[PDB]
Amino acid sequence: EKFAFQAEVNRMMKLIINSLYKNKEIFLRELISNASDALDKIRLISLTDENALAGNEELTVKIKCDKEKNLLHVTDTGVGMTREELVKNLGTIAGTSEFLNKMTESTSELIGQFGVGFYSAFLVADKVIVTSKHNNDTQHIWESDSNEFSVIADPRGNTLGRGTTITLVLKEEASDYLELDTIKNLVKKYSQFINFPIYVWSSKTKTVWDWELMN
Repeated sequence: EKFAFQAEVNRMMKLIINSLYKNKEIFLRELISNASDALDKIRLISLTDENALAGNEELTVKIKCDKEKNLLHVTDTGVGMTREELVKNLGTIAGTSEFLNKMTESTSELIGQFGVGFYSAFLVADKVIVTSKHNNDTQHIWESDSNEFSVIADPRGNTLGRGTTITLVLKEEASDYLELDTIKNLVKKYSQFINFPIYVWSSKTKTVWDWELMN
């Protein structure tokens, strides 16, 4: 169940971390971008497969703060990941050498172009948890504090239907990203041109809670 990161992923985590410590908010842009690609992937698959969306029929991103547990959740109903793709897509790296040299020698935009911005989550988080349900597997949980990771079968079963939740246990100094209005604010900036509905779990007025559409 325990796994080691590949060597180049450890360097990438260090490069990403020590060049973007001044622009930490970019992690939420990269999580929204990753959510959108996964929605695109399942939508393409649904073009040729009648039952692609049966595990869950919406195509959304849902964002939820838990200030009392110190947690931020980003959930998409895209393609999701099998247990094997959790191990490989998150712990390894399939021209990577060229591109860790391109970053050592703005770095903000070209981590977007290689699709490795997932790792920016460690700028604001002490632990990262990925819960994922793919059509060809059971729900699994991937968990890491960057020093190792483990993949386990989710004992709660298939609660996602299909897709992925990223959970971040944020560092103490990142508690500003628990505040409901900063989250809504950053979600606007980084979702203006995403082609899927993106919601924040918010408050309105008696205080009531519901999904508030963002894009």
